[PDB]
Amino acid sequence: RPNHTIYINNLNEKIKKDELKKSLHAIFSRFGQILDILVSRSLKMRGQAFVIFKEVSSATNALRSMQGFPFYDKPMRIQYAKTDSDI
RNA sequence: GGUCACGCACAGGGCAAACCAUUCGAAAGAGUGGGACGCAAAGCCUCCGGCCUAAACCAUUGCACUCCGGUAGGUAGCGGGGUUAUCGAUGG
Ligand SMILES: [Mg+2]
Repeated sequence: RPNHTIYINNLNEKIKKDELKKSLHAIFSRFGQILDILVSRSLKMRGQAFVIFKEVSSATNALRSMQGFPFYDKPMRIQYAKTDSDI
């Protein structure tokens, strides 16, 4: 189950990539070092984001702490990524 | 001479990238003026394949790391194709 990456669901689709990545970084940087934040705004990737943590514990902390956080109108749904493939 | 090609020329010459100023545009970018990287169609057309932007509208609750909805705008100086044009090596 636990992954270096957390997967954020239910994000506001009307926010630009630039500002969304910027915000997501402000939200999640306080839980630990982030390797990258993946945001695409393609049909398949809309309203979703991948935050990749240096450490699994700091990924687990973010998920536990920030479930359903009011974020640009919508409550963030967070799960672990199903796979990692950061390599 | 005309036509379909072709570009090693010759003649007239033509266009104008980046960057800047300014205007329109949510943006990509486009218009105009200055400016030349280059260009034998770098004249013009978005029918086809790409690439870029993606605000609004419609749709989508979606697990990616190759990129990808519709729609709309852009690129004709990314390519194809269409159509029009100067000269004529001896040039085919
Ligand atoms: Mg950081």
